[PDB]
Amino acid sequence: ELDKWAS
Amino acid sequence: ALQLTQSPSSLSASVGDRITITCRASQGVTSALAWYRQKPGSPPQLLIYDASSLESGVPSRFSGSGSGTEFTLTISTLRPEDFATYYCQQLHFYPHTFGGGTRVDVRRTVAAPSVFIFPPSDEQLKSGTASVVCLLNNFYPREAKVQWKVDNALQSGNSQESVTEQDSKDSTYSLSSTLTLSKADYEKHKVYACEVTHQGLSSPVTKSFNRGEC
Amino acid sequence: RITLKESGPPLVKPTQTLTLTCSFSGFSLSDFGVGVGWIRQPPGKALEWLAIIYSDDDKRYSPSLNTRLTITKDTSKNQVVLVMTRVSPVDTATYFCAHRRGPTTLFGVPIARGPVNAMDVWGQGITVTISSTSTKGPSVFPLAPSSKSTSGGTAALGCLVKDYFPEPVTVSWNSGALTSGVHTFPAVLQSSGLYSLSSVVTVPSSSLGTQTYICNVNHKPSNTKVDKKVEPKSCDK
Repeated sequence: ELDKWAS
Repeated sequence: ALQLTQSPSSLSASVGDRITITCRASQGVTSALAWYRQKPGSPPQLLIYDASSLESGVPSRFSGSGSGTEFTLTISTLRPEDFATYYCQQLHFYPHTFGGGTRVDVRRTVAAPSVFIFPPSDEQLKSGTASVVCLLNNFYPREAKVQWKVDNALQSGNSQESVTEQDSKDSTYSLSSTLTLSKADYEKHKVYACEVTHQGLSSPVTKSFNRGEC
Repeated sequence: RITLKESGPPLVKPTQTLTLTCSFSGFSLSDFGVGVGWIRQPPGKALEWLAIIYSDDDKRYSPSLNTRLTITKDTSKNQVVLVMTRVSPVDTATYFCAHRRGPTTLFGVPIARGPVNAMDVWGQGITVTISSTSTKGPSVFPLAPSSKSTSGGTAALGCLVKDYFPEPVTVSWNSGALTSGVHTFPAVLQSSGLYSLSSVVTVPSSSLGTQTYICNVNHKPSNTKVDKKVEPKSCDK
């Protein structure tokens, strides 16, 4: 899953 | 999960030298990569964040670069306090993951290990167990391989190894390998041997004894 | 100005629940985007990420440990708690909590995310051992010098400190008079659940006939002390 600040 | 491969796993260097450690990700992590330095008995310390940003308070000798799947950490001029283990971490994907680490030790001339073997003491045998010890003394580099053979039979799963920290005097390492068997088993065989492999040795060295020869 | 400190039990038995607490100062877990995570380091191994919790109560766990981990925060007490159920000796390690910065803000407005890409401050860490082994003093056996432990004019000898729990054990030679050429290896955990280590020393083979060698072993946990004299087996001297 993408990191919290990735999107 | 995302795999991070650091290279080299171990590095030899001298004070004042320039070194570079690489980290490769199984897939793109953009710039979400951090580098840490960890000294024995202490926690990791942040050096570089976001692939190339220098953490405040960190000496300018540290620098980082790269993006995507390839990153490097560089120390322009190595300092005494820099001999430690370094780790990369990616924070682009959950779970965050770390690389396997890179240890940096003091460089010195290659020194083959002195191999010694110790059969179990009569005292231990009397207690009911048998421990055979193989000692590799003062060698360098740290990389060494030890194999146990009992009457030509390779031993697997019944030996344990231990290595000392790099000696602050001669910069060498020492390693012990202990093969444990039951008293009954020990007395059923004759030849006990530990074969050693090291860069300082032109070929594998074998040290053994024959409890059958008295 | 940021400080983190881990607290918890140093020893836990298999199947039990482990509860670790991280107490911090210098930042609020109420600050935008800030996070606190847990990372463990098993004996002689790499760092392993466990979980993280953010100011907005969002939280994530290592997938393989998802069912056994639970992380919670208490903003009022400046604490983060990590609970791990059904522990096993595989969980033995030093556990660290660490701070993760939130995005940089200008007058309260998020401008850059770069500073979130790292755990910038780590606590000292707490070592936790999981074992059902009972306290036990070690047996000390000699590693006698011989032709097969002699190189040139140098001889090797030592002591085998076997089967003890828990750590640690201290070893010295000749009441501390002998330190040169001494190597006391880190202890290894045997399959039996008991620890064991060896201490060796290199000395002139020409001294084995006159110089006495004794290793002093001390295991405070069990109030056990042993002095073992090490001499060449009758096969030699």
